[PDB]
Amino acid sequence: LRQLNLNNEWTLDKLRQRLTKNAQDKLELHLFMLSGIPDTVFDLVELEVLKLELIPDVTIPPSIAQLTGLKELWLYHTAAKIEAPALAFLRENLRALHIKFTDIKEIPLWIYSLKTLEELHLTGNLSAENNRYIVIDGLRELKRLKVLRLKSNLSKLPQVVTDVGVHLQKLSINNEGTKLIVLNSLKKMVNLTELELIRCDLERIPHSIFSLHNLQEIDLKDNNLKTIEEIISFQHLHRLTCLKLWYNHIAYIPIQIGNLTNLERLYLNRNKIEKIPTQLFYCRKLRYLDLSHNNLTFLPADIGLLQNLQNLAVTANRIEALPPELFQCRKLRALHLGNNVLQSLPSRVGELTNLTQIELRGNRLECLPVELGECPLLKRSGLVVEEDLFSTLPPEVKERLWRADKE
Amino acid sequence: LRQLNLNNEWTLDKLRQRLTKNAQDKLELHLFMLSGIPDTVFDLVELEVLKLELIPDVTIPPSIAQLTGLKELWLYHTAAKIEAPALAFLRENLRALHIKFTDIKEIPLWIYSLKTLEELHLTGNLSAENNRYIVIDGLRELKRLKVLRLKSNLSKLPQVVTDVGVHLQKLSINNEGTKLIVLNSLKKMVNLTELELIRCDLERIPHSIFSLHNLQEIDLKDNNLKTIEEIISFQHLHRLTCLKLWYNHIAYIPIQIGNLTNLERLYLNRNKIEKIPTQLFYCRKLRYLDLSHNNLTFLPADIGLLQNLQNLAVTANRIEALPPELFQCRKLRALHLGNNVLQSLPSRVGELTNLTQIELRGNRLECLPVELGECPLLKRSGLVVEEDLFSTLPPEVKERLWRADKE
Repeated sequence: LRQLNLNNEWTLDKLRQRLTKNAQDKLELHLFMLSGIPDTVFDLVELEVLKLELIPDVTIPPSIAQLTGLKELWLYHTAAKIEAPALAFLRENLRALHIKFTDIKEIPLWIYSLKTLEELHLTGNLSAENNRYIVIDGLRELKRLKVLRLKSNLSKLPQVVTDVGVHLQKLSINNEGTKLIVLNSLKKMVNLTELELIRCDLERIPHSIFSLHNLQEIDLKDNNLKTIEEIISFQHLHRLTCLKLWYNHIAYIPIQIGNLTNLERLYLNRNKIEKIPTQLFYCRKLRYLDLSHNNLTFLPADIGLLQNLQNLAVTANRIEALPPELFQCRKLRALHLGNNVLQSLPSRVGELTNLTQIELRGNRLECLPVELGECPLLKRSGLVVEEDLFSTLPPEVKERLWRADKE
Repeated sequence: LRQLNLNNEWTLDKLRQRLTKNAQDKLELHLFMLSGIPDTVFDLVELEVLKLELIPDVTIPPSIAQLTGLKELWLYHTAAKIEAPALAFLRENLRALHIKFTDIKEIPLWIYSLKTLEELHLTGNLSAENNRYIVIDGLRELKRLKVLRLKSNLSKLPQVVTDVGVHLQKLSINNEGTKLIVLNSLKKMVNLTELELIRCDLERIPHSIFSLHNLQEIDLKDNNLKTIEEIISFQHLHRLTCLKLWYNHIAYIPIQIGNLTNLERLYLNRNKIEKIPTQLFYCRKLRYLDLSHNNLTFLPADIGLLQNLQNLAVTANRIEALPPELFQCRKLRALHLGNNVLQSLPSRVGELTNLTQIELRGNRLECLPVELGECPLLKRSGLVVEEDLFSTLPPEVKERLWRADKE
């Protein structure tokens, strides 16, 4: 009766109100704390992302076949039991699938029978007792799976994952405070294009990566390296396009990474950098950099060799002026100089019209120039300049900046 | 009472607004999980695609004669019982019967009296115990079966299909990861115009494809292939005009790919290709060169030889620069060039008058050339480029471009 009441209670009109848009401009429905699943939810064909969160006693009716745009279904803490015609429909229609659970209790069985899906995101503790990678032994039949994010506090790499990966393309590893035992088993699996390692507390980058020549995006965030004698061994790999080593504790970055001109992204913010020598910056074509919250006394000169920048950061450190070497660069769009001690502002940095988003709030500048008055490109919603001296700025400068907040 | 209630819930005026249009611009009526098939549906006189999906145990009444435009009878999972005058109506009238199914009772036992059938796709697994293809042993009775699309997961090509093959022309065998062991059974089949071994896990192209002399449209999608060395034997086929090679694992191409001058729509996309030979441009009839999402480091210049080329799509490659003689082609209709690592577009793109959609979202374009506004047929909607990169155009030039957009 409650399920029948839910259908009449949730009208299509009320549901259309609940539809929002996600990052991909796709229509998402957030079903939050519903005792059942309304058939009116499957009535509305405009849905794309079906977020059903902590919904118990789920029996997904095949009226979902009438829903047209469904490529995402977000199963959070749900014991799902789908019907066979719905199985047939989602085998040809669904394209991504996120699953959150508490061990075997909320892991569903119909997920394996769907063999055409691309994205299979698994959330919840899979490191359960007495079930050491034996539940996921039924993943072998999946040959179309290319994106597989594994965030389940895994202890070891499953051998079944090694068997299945032959047709994989994207893989992400999140351990949230657990030392993974990789044991160099990645030599088998060659097709992999994107690999990520977040907060593994390793300090020792494995060797099986170098046998793979297809990795373009490598994310090693919060790995806390201190002496990277690995970027002399990363010279073996000639596919990595953007290294992501941010929120580490790098004491000094070893110079050899200067030889990879294909590097385009230097994420190194919130670090313990004391001095970083020059030859790091022999690569010219780096766009995004982040160096916030450091102890650097001067930004090294051969960053001046970098001519293809888009973002930097001098946040919360002991740098008082922008060197002429940084003025040899011509592509400073974004920066992060807020809550800092920058004193002198020359005309070279100020004439950079394409300044996209520079943090400057809390900076210890002396006075702000009248060069923030006229042009319709560099303005407040772009550049958040220090508001203590924005008051002493002329009202026409404030006109440009408030124009940013309007235009 | 059931039919009266059914008609009351879904009256002719109710389904009049429900009248929708399909891809073929024929009127369609998606009847889904409805208790019976209504007579108010039949009161229409121009429905061409009767979409009968999951309607359990219903007798089609004589009122179906009102559907004068009914060419395609889409029977999906529907237990359909029908009377003798309408069986005769089927043997003399119906030209297309598009069947999705799961059971040999869902497929009806009165379509083998049907004779005027000219189009049909079967969708649904057919591998069953003691009841294989005795269902469609009336294919021999079906003397006009030219279109036979099979998303039916057949483990082997039926021999009754071969005996039909005197008039069979299109065989889209989407086996969903099952190999079609042709075993030169298509050697007997000397009259085909098309063959599509889609997702059939070949890894080796059979000789039954080459042995013919009437094939025109060959589509080998997702076969995990490595080498295409066998096209020297393709010179026997004098009518091949298209090879859509979608989603394969090809490491490299040989040079003899240039031999097939008869090729028009040569697809080589979603591959691991690192080198395209100059010999490849020996072909002169190439019309649809879709090289989307590839590993091509640069567009070769000799591609200017293709004077019939209309839709050249090279999105998401690693293409650095565009050579000049690339722009010798003027018949280009859809240049999808996005997600590249291109630094700039040469001014010869302003020479393009047929420029309708050029995808520049990405690349490294400092400023758009003004000549992009010169293209008359190009409107602002067709100019797929980032707004920040787009905004460099002059004010009255933007006024003319917006005038073209609103016209």
